[PDB]
Amino acid sequence: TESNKKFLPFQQFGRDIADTTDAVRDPQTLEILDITPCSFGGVSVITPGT
Amino acid sequence: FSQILPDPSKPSKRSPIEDLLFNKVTLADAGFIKQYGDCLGDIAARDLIC
Repeated sequence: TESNKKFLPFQQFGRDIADTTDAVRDPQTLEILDITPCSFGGVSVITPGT
Repeated sequence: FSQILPDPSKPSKRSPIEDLLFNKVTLADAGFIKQYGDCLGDIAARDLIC
């Protein structure tokens, strides 16, 4: 997705706390792209006795 | 006994000593939860909570 961050002219990739890349620079233009995994969330089932 | 009974003037019926007790202790963050859409923007206040 899009991003609102700001890299220095030389820095290429953004690294987060877990040492996994989250901000990438385009190889052919000067823009920054954000990485976020596919939509996720825990599902819980509520039911009375079967 | 006006220093340990609830005060109806307060928004959430908390005794005056309880206010000092809550404010002295600091939590991990101002809010217990950080919802899915809360951490979309990388505000500087966003700590390791989300």
